[PDB]
Amino acid sequence: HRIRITLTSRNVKSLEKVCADLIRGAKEKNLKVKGPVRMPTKTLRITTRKTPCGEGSKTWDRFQMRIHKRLIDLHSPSEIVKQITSISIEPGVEVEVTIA
Amino acid sequence: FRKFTYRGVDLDQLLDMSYEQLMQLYSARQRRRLSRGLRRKQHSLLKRLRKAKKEAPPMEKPEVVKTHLRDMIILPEMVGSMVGVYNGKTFNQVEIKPEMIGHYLGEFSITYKPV
Amino acid sequence: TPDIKLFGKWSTDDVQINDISLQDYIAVKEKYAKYLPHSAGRYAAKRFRKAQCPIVERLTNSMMMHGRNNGKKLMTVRIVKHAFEIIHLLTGENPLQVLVNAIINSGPREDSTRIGRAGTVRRQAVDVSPLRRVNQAIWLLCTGAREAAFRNIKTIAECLADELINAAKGSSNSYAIKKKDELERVAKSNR
Amino acid sequence: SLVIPEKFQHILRVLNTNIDGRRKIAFAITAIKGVGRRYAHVVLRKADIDLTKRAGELTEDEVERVITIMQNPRQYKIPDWFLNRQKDVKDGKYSQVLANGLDNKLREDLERLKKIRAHRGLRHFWGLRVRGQHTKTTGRRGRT
Amino acid sequence: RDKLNNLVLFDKATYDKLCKEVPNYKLITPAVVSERLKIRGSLARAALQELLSKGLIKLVSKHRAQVIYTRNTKG
Amino acid sequence: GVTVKDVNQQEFVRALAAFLKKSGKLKVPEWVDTVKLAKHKELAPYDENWFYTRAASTARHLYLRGGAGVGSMTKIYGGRQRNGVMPSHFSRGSKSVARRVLQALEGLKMVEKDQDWGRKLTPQGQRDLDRIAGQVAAAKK
Amino acid sequence: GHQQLYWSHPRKFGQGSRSCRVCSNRHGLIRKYGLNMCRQCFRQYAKDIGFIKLD
RNA sequence: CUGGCUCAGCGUGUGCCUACCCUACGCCGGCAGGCGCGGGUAACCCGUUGAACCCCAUUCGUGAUGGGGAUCGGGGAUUGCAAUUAUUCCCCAUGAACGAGGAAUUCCCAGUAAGUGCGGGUCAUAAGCUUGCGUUGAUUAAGUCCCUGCCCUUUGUACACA
Repeated sequence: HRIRITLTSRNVKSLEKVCADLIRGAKEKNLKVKGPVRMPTKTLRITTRKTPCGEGSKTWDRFQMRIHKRLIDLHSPSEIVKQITSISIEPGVEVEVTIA
Repeated sequence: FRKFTYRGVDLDQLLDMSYEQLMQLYSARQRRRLSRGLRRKQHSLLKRLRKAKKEAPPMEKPEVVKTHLRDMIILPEMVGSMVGVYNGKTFNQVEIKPEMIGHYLGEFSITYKPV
Repeated sequence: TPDIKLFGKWSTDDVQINDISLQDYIAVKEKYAKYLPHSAGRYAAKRFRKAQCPIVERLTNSMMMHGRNNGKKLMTVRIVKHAFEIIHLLTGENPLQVLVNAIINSGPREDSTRIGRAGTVRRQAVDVSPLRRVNQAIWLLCTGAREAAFRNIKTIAECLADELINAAKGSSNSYAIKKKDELERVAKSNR
Repeated sequence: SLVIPEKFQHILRVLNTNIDGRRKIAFAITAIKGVGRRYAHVVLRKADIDLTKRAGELTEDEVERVITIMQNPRQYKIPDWFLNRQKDVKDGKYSQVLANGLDNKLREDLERLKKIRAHRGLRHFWGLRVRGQHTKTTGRRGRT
Repeated sequence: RDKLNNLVLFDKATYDKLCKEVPNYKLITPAVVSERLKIRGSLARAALQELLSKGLIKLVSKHRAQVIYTRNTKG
Repeated sequence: GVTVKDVNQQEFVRALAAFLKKSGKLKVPEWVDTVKLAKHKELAPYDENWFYTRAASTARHLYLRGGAGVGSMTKIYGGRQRNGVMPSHFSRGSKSVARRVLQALEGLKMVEKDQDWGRKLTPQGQRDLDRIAGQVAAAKK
Repeated sequence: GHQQLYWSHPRKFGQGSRSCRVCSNRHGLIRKYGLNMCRQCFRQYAKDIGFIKLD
């Protein structure tokens, strides 16, 4: 019953709508929900030179890429939450349903 | 002129020695150098330098054996040969007396000039 | 102690700034009565916010200088504490009162500067502001004690005690009063 | 205790070396070429010598015995990895060196590598940088 | 130019000065005593620690950087 | 009522080192007279019976935070590796010194190598440490 | 042996060992997060990988 | 210099071809290291990241000194298929100039300058560089066109590839 749905996404409002959708689906299917626990955002940071040559003033580019991680833990037999999580998928987020 | 000695070992006792005693004899870098493995990969050419040196003539100085090596330790086995060690341009004609033991075969060359 | 706030163990009240001019830009009495020289600050926020820093903290700030000692206020607080002990022994006065007197006696009244009728140039004499008086007074007796202690057995705490005693006196022996009188002399020589 | 005792050895002599008595003993015996602060402190430990005294105040019997300590290391239970000449090419004996003995072995070792014609010896002959330093902009006070 | 050669141990008359004089000073510090007797800071400290344990000078504050004593009170 | 945190933690190491020197059943190695305490150090300890000072320091660190190994003791006794002309860096303490001090405090029943790695403090040790804390509080009162 | 000599030299490390996954040259490589794309090629394709100039 | 006491924040971490990861802990060695079983694809394990400066207590005492650590000698480990023209690191010994720096010139106004160390890049080995991070933390100024630049309006022209 104790099953772990984690959502890893680069875009935030996408992830938030998926987090909302799984709470909606859970409270409708009448099963105990642990709310969307927000793990710290990881900021992948790469900083390079701008110029292809080396005949300019030393200006650097600061490239960032945030990656967000939510998880909701439910008390439900595999099936009903599997069919809840088989609907309403968008390209931004990525799903993991963990049983044990 | 008084017959010199390695660590506390007579020059013919250095000659009458297996590699693990000769390891403990000379300095640390050279102990690791020979302990790492044996010469039948890249140092198939070290098996060739063994061959070349141990092919010695009668009572007269041996033929100058040219070498494209600088990364070769001089052991008691190789003492008393004429060798050309490669400068990149030239082969440097030098003999390796027993004072060159535990030294790199390259370490007898100069390339440049003082103005 | 809900009434009086003895600076470590030195009384706040019964210290009087005699000079009317330097009275506003010297904080020692009644509301700037604090236990430590150390504090947060925010005295570099606006223009004349600096005038409200306790003079003991102003001295503690000015002391930590010459590169190797930039931002060692704990070491500077212990130097000021040891100096106040030594002042009290040799003098027998309130060390805060001796400091206030040394600040007054060291601050110049007139300085030389470059002015106009723009074309060529001219070095005339001008006044120093009551803030500039106290600013340069602190700097002079800090650098006086500093350079005196450099390559010497006399420790920084002893050199500070020497400068503050001799400057509060008006000796011309402290680097403070010596240099003050040099600037006021040049200021006169071309007025 | 604190007034100058009689026979205060102001100017001591340890292997033809004019050592000061005014300096503390651990930092005084390092005037000898081949002993530093490290080797001085461990020897003045090994010989049960109180190092709270100055080099004027110690006794002559204590100067003699501690000179025997400095020349004889292993007779007084000192490590082999502590020595400035370890596993020599000639005698194969790990032995500490003192004042003039260093200058002897240093002169020998420079002439040694010079005559056996090692590139290290060649740079030592030319008086250049030998441990592979870039000399494009360094060692200029050397050659005027 | 000029050089400073302080004593590593007391001369008889310098110790006679120290035993008589330094308990008359208002400020007693190893730096003051070092200058006032031509003695190294090591000697100054050791001498003033004698004077204190002996029970002659009143200590005001000790610190690794600064140790201050004064002459003991009269009445 | 007194415990270790009620007293000045500076003189507590002196008091325990004095107590452990009096006991003098502390399996002190023979290289003590010749050793340097970390590679970042230049000289040997000025003090001559330093082992019992470090034994006191190790014991009270196992009081405050239990489950410490020797790698934790190499870390905690780190300082500046002053690299002559290159910039300074952080360097750890010595493995052998910290390990044999823990093993000298194990040779005496004052520590206990607890599960999940590291050494914890034994009931005898905590009793010992708190009693001498009471002795230190009494001396300074 | 020609085929004992052609690719005889070993390449386990150095910048002769690792290669730009786009242009295949051996200067200013990004190896962070397993990119393996030379800094110029990275900067060209950076917005497509997901990297964005924010700060 | 030697002990003791006490506090961080950014990160990163096992690989496509690609081999090389971050390391706790238990023994061995003074040291750099070696061997053992483990955790970790990471708010989970290294980790409560016991960092340095600073702080407290000693030894030193104005001496080119226990300042400073260049140069040089000897031995020992690690990385690699291979280190001499020393990769790096460790142990003993050697102890150079340098006593605050001429003309000239640089960066900078608040958690800023500066001191201080820790991560990322390069990386088999690897920071005196650079790119970020926190810790300690000021003096001076709230002004001007004097200096160096650039920018505008008026005016003059026989210039307009100016």
